[PDB]
Amino acid sequence: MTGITNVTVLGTGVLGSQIAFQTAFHGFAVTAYDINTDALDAAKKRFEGLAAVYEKEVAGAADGAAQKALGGIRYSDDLAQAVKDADLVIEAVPESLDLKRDIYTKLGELAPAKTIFATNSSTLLPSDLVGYTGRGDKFLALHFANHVWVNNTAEVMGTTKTDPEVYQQVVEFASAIGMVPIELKKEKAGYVLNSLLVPLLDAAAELLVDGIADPETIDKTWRIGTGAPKGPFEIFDIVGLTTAYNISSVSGPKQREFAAYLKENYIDKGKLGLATGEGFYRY
Amino acid sequence: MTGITNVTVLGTGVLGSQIAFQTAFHGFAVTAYDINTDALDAAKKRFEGLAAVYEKEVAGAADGAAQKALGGIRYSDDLAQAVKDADLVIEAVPESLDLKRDIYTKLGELAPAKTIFATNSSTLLPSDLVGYTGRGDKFLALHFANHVWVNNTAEVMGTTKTDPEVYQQVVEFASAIGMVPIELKKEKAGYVLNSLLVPLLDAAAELLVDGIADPETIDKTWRIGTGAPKGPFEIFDIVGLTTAYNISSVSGPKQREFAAYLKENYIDKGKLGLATGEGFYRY
Ligand SMILES: NC(=O)c1ccc[n+]([C@@H]2O[C@H](COP(=O)([O-])OP(=O)(O)OC[C@H]3O[C@@H](n4cnc5c(N)ncnc54)[C@H](O)[C@@H]3O)[C@@H](O)[C@H]2O)c1
Ligand SMILES: NC(=O)c1ccc[n+]([C@@H]2O[C@H](COP(=O)([O-])OP(=O)(O)OC[C@H]3O[C@@H](n4cnc5c(N)ncnc54)[C@H](O)[C@@H]3O)[C@@H](O)[C@H]2O)c1
Repeated sequence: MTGITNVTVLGTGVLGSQIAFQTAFHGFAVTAYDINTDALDAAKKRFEGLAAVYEKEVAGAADGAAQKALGGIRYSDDLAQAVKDADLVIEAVPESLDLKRDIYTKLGELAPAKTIFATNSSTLLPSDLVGYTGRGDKFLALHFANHVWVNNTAEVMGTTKTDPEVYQQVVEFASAIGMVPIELKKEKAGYVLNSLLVPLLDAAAELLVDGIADPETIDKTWRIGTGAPKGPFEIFDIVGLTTAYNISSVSGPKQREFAAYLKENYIDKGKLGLATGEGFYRY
Repeated sequence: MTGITNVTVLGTGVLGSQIAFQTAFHGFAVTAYDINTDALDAAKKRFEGLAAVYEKEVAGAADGAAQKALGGIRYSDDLAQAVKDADLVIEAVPESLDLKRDIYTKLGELAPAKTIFATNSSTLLPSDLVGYTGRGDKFLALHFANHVWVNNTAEVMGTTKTDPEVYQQVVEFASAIGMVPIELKKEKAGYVLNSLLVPLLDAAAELLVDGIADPETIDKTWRIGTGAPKGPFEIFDIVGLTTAYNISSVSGPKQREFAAYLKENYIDKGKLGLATGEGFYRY
């Protein structure tokens, strides 16, 4: 047949760069798109960093293989040229409705008929975007996790409009780039992982904010009770407290009470979690 | 000082027997109370079984130590005699409000002033029972997990009335019988562990019932995403599907929809989980 060969990634931020690099590392012809030459310069820095991480952390990356993947990546700040022969476009632009709306409007026009579109969006449903694409049969979500080389799940989630054959092609692509395809059958805000994790972290937050128990007690209870390696608060530190704060602040009232607790006790003290070396725990 | 030495366990069922045995194994003077001689005969069978499990599974139980703990246990079907010199009474009678109400009414009268009372209740708050005890300062919850020798958490949870010194004595007792004391500061339905686990299992159930993803997909997502050894549905099988059914049937509407799903697809087919060798998974 034909299969996916040319992949364009829109956006070269934290996830955009990991997606493009993982994809290049697995032999696909990757184009990295971003808005201007300065953004593309930064993208190149991220790729060089990722090549270094892979050579130390990823099977098969040693002895120049990651550096070769680095060298094969194409850079473009011209959307029309970036997607001109694209089999797959993975959209990883900022989590902005209007910004994504603008992109898919243009993308739908500029991209050849064959091109499959996939959003990496965490908070926007593909149904919120499918309209702006102009090709609902070729639109779906392909959702990655930060540090794709280790957290290698790829959540595949389409709309009722998505073409079954497109879906399966994206599933095969995901396996081809070393991911574990997590196949959703219907749209769900938060996909699978976030749908499972948020309720756990919310329950932990509630226990803390209502003064039922301290973080350490809550965590050891979870590790002993389920055999899990890390408790909810260790997980908060990994997620990053700034991130947890933002998410909780736009959630229910109990979670908003947690946000204030984070803001007062951690964020305002510079204790942001694993990143700064200290959050609920000191590292 | 004095400390806890004489412990009476009320009820010799699944948890009553494990509590009494773990306590006897750690050198305390244990009396096992139950309603009649036939119940006490069954209790003795459970203890003999537990001694066997310990000798294979528990450090220090080999070479007759567990058999010696077995031999030291006293049996009583006379409540007054059973608690006559009790320092601690652990209540593990059926999860029946009126049945527990009846017990604490009598217990409060028959037990010497020194006696601390602790309920192992999963669904009834100590505040729902504290009134019937007559000694609110000496009443609190000490909540164990099935298979106490491996899941060795002991959740300690009192009322506003509970005496701080009693609480700490129960904490020390818990450590003395080889448990990890999980100290709650305020009453909370479900203590810590259940408070964390139910929301996770509910979210998994919702994903299943609404047809978002299958059990296997949901489980691998959790294991990969959090590094957990077992996913929600593996956990359901361990909990037991009959149990999950009962709990879900008296929960919210989404959970009740899950109960029906369990009833139709698993319970009615004899697939009850780990116990029967097959639930969501085949073992
Ligand atoms: N950050 C995460 O952990 C995470 C997890 C899962 C999914 N995602 C999703 O990925 C996307 C965000 O990516 P990120 O946060 O990893 O990187 P980022 O948000 O830090 O970077 C955004 C990229 O898009 C570029 N960009 C900015 N404006 C643009 C525009 N107008 N047109 C095209 N590109 C533009 C930015 O310059 C940058 O290259 C969102 O859909 C987000 O929901 C992020
Ligand atoms: N089963 C669990 O996994 C679990 C977990 C945590 C806490 N608990 C709690 O422990 C108690 C239930 O114990 P279990 O389910 O492990 O054993 P069980 O319920 O199978 O056995 C109940 C024991 O109480 C006895 N009993 C019956 N009527 C009595 C009465 N009228 N007066 C005194 N004793 C009576 C029964 O004969 C038996 O000895 C409840 O408080 C329950 O919430 C159970």
